Amino acid sequence: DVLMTQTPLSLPVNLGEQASISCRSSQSIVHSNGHTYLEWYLQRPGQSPKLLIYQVSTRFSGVPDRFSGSGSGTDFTLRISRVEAEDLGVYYCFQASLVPLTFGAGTKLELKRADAAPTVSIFPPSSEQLTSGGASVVCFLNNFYPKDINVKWKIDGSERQNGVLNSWTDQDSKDSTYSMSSTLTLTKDEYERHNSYTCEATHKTSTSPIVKSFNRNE
Amino acid sequence: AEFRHDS
Amino acid sequence: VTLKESGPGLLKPSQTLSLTCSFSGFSIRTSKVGVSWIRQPSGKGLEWLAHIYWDDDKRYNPSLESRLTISKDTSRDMVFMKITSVDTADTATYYCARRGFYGRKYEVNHFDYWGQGTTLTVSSAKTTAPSVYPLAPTGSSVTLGCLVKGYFPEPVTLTWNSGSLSSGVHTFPAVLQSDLYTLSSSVTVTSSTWPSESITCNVAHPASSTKVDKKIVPR
Repeated sequence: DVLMTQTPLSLPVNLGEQASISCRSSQSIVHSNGHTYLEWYLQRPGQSPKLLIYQVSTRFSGVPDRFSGSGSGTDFTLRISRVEAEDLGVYYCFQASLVPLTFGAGTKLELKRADAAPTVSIFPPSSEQLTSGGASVVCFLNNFYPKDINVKWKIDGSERQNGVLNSWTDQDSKDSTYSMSSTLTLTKDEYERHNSYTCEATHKTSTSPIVKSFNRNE
Repeated sequence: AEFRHDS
Repeated sequence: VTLKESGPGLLKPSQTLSLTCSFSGFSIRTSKVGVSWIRQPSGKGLEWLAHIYWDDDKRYNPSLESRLTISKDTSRDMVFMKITSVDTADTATYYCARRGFYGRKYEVNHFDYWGQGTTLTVSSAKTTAPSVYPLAPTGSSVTLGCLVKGYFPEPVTLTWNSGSLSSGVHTFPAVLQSDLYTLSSSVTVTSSTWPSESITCNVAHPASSTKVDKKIVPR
């Protein structure tokens, strides 16, 4: 199958700056008929995908000339000369020469801002939850940038990878930051067997991980 | 296998 | 030119998905455009599934092909998709996309129009009310939260102090795990605000007609 590798997968930009997305196919996508069915699609936040460029470099009707596609064979580039707010979203390259037709993974063109450390908060199980036989521990990691972050749970010093539920907000429409919520769910019986509970965040804004912990018995 | 494209 | 997808919204694992795409503004018969189905699974990008040509020739993505059947009805101006034996991973937005072309240049074709899509969630769950739990914690601010656990289907609505507390709130997208949704929300206020003033999570789950107001109270 034709693997379509986009680089980068995340592309923060300031409005008014140029942007470039590379798309590499794993084999030639020149069709026997002579055309190269390389298409670029844009999916704006909360919208359906839309056609930007087809046959490598032909703009679809209504697509402005700040968009330009180039390349050949396996090697393709989308350039945007002066990024506007309407340009933000997820860009996919797409080959329609060989079956299965395949998309790249998507490149998220987003509004850039300065780095920001997460503010981290940890929450023991509520009394109400415990009385029902459950025990969830919640950790909020709020107002950080960039989006890349690693959250690790430990119970009595040992990492827990299972029973975790994570969710991320969309980029804030005002301050451009991200937030994350992570929930570790145990039984009440398990919760009552252990002492220390730790949420540990690794982010580029701290030279050491940001650690929040509590002891069940405090 | 190639995708069909008509002419 | 408009495209409109229809589908069931929710299905249980092992059921068959039947999708329809209906076209306006032009004729499938006259135009001879090809039509594909593409999907976007939860938290992933786009995946092409199937394509049908004007003469009912068909192509499929081998990764799913054994489960897929695409068809068309030119008299009705509609294209259909069946996906058998649905499971959790079929939870996705399903797009109809027209492979239109420039003029009478059939070979210069591309996905020129896409529908709004139809969302499917696959789960064994019957309608289930959430449990709503208050998350209570020295410094200048305090962060509180609300955990809304084990509900079906979407949506829930969550507000803080009946909508009056909006600054410093982050309400996180729901996540489906083991057939039920969980959602959560944090709110940050000055330490002089709480616990001296009440802060309450207001949660409604219309499908179960549940409405809960959970005050966040110190431990």
